[PDB]
Amino acid sequence: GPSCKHCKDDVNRLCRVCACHLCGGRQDPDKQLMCDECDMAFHIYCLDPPLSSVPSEDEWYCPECRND
Amino acid sequence: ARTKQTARK
Ligand SMILES: [Zn+2]
Ligand SMILES: [Zn+2]
Ligand SMILES: [Zn+2]
Ligand SMILES: [Zn+2]
Repeated sequence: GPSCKHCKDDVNRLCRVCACHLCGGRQDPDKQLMCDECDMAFHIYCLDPPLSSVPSEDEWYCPECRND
Repeated sequence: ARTKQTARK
């Protein structure tokens, strides 16, 4: 009864739904930011520009959801 | 901001 029906929780598979939305990679979930609009996950280092730390502010919006 | 998970220091 997998948590993610898309990848079936298969650690061998990339998944842009339950892992990094940009690269699909599963590593470093402690460095994957959650977007406060779409609730997808983004490695800090997959962003443009890449970030070296988790932002301090409570609310963060991914490139797909943020104001331009 | 929120992260997907946390990790031990
Ligand atoms: Zn998945
Ligand atoms: Zn998308
Ligand atoms: Zn990534
Ligand atoms: Zn978003």
